[PDB]
Amino acid sequence: GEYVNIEF
Amino acid sequence: VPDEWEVAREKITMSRELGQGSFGMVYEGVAKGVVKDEPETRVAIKTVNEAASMRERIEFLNEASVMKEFNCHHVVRLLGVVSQGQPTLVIMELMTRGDLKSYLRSLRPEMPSLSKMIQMAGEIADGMAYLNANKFVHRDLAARNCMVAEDFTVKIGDFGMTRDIYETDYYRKGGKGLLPVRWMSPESLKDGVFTTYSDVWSFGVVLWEIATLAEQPYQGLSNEQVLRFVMEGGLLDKPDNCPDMLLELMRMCWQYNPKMRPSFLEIISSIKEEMEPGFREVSFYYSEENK
Ligand SMILES: Nc1ncnc2c1ncn2[C@@H]1O[C@H](COP(=O)(O)OP(=O)(O)CP(=O)(O)O)[C@@H](O)[C@H]1O
Repeated sequence: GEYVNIEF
Repeated sequence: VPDEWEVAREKITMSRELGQGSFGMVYEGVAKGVVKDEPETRVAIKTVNEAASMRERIEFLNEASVMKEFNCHHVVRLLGVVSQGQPTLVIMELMTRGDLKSYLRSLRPEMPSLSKMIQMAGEIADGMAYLNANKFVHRDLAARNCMVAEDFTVKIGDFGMTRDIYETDYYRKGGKGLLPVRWMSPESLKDGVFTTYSDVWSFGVVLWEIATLAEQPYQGLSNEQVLRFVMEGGLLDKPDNCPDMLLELMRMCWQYNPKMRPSFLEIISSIKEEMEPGFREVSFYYSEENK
């Protein structure tokens, strides 16, 4: 998948 | 006065399906009176499932709204919106060759010349220069988001993550989100900050995709390793038999220090002599709006 979860 | 973007559903006809999209099926069709001095026009018709949620419908329409602001030869053009009745439709310039990633893959010996590659780089950079000049940061530049016209012209075509940066010159992502990690700059991966500089970083990745015929960036590395590899200073490899100008552009676009990266205008400037003749006539770069 090209869109991965990431949190800021 | 009337909404200049609204079009009567009757003036649009759907010839056939092109493929499933983010919010619904995309069709190829024809629309009447959407272009000046043009009776009917071939168009791409993006729809929203009549069962979609308000959340999805809002995102769908927001992308259309952002597109209403663009008028550039190297940016896929919005031609109209049908917001009355079902299903909700958005009609856009037809790009017969599909997305750039699929087009590049189709050229694989298993399943382009230096000049053709540089021409693509220039067109993409011109569309991005236009976007950045109007104070918009794309945030999701990748081959999958560029489209190819019948005559092979490449154009920026998906604006799902595009944000206005007129006021602050940057966009900071808050909380959680599904982001294009393998196309994001080191600073973006670190604190979710997006600038014209990070758009230039992604352009570098698109150049890599072009030279490798759409290989997966950082193939073999898990998303985790990518995050670490890039934030620590790592870079994608130098594609075999890649034109020197593209290797250099990549090197420039991938400067760890965003301030060391060139602007899209500087990028275009450096390769302008390699562009086809008609670039001067249709590009944002050579237009009077750019001064
Ligand atoms: N402007 C256009 N001209 C021609 N074909 C288009 C088009 N926009 C979309 N298509 C066709 O519809 C398909 C699905 O389009 P879409 O752009 O929604 O892809 P996608 O599902 O990757 C969306 P996203 O990138 O937002 O997730 C494309 O693969 C292409 O065949």
